[PDB]
Amino acid sequence: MNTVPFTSAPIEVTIGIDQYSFNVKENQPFHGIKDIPIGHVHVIHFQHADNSSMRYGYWFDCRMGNFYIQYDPKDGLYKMMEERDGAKFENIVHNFKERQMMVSYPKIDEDDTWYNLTEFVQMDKIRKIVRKDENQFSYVDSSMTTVQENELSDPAHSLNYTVINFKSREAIRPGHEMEDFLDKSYYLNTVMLQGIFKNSSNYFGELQFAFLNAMFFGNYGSSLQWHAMIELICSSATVPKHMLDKLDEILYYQIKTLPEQYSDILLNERVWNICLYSSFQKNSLHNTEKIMENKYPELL
Amino acid sequence: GAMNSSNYAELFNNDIKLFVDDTNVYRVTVHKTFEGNVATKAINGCIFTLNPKTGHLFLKIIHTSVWAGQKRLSQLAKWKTAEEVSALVRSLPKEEQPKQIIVTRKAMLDPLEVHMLDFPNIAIRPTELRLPFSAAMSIDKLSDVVMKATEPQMVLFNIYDDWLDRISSYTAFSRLTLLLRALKTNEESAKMILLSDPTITIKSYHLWPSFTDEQWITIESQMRDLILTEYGRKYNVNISALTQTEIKDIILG
Repeated sequence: MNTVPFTSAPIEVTIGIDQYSFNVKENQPFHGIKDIPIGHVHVIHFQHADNSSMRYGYWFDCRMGNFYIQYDPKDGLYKMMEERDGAKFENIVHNFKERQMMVSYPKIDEDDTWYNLTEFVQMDKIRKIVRKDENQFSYVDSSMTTVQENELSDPAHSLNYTVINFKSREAIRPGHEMEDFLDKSYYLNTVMLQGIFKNSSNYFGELQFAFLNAMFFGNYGSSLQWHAMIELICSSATVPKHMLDKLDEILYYQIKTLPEQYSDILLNERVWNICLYSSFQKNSLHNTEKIMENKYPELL
Repeated sequence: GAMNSSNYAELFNNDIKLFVDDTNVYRVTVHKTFEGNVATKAINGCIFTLNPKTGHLFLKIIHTSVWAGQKRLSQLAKWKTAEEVSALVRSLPKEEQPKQIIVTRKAMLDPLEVHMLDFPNIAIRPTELRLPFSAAMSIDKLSDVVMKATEPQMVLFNIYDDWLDRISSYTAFSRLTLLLRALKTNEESAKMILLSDPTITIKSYHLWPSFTDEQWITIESQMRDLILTEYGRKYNVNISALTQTEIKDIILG
């Protein structure tokens, strides 16, 4: 069970770890998060009490190094850093644990929610979407734009999601205009699955990563990407049975986890109505259609 | 963005543009079958592709053979229209290719955008204008070439005949839209107004009669009267009580 110690908490902040959150007071003896489950990516995230515009976090995997958080009073944020000295780190974590200065990652034994949201999400794929190769963890915030948003500015601070555009030459074969526009199977299966992602696992990993960035940071470009990847599947007449069954599971847990109070900003009426009620896959997403109809019937 | 009364004058500037009307592409007669079900029979159609500045009409005749063994014909018709417009553009020398294509129906936007991806600098636009181009098949010579076609055919016309020798393209378009609006509202009455002086004929190389400037003013007035009379007959409105402002509004409107 891994640990992300904190040097201190000099500013009042709401700290998120995965789907969990807790309030830390200015100069409270908070020194980090212990018992973090090995085997999954994690996200530690921040919203400052004095400025809710400061919404940002770090994707990391404790198998890839020893990470800690230290407040930077110059840049005014909680930064993640890697500690290279294994023995120094182990000694710091042991002292804070002994003085019980750490919150425990509060996982219920029955509860597969985080696995279910991150099943296909890999740290190596995150680092290709979020490019900062000198660090093993990836910084995301609420204002970061996508490569596609920047096409329609700073390329170093962008989310490199795979560009999906239904009215692009990539999406439409010359001579198959109507066919390829009305049935996106060629774009899904040849261009995106075989061509770019290589397999459905990498496609779902990006879809799941986009959703989580949308939910945890309110990142608008991420929300656009999540919807575009759902719509590309739902708008394809020919999709492997295993992909549709898995998509149904992915979306069910995403909709289950979404706070009701954010449904109006994080869910696109057009895409969901189309996917569930008009698309080729309108009858393929049983679990997702049931939770959406019972939780968000107004949207539909 | 959208073509409105925002600026109508953009139609007559020196940027090559075409209107595309797909109304007459997919045309059917609905009939009873022997078992008393209903069936359609397609008839020949046309794409109406018009340069409003020059009067150049690229009439692509849609032969019924196009539909054979196809499903969802009203959807396919939009895509076949877009295919044929994109083929026309590619057939024109670069200096004749339009800068903008205006579709008369918003349903043509995605099909034409998708067929023209190769032409990112050609703007595809809707219009707020209610244009009476559906009435094109009320022009006898255009109806004739469509209904006689035994195969796909493109025929080039000038829909303004020789009017641009005497009038601006703004005025020529205003005359064309008034004629077509009248033909659309009351075809028989419009044809009677156009053809009831045997002394004024249609040249072999023209679509409309050879009216003098004074005769065009009289014809234009009779067309306005027709549209006003039909608006009266339709809505149960005494058109006697209408002012020139009231009348102006109803015809434009």
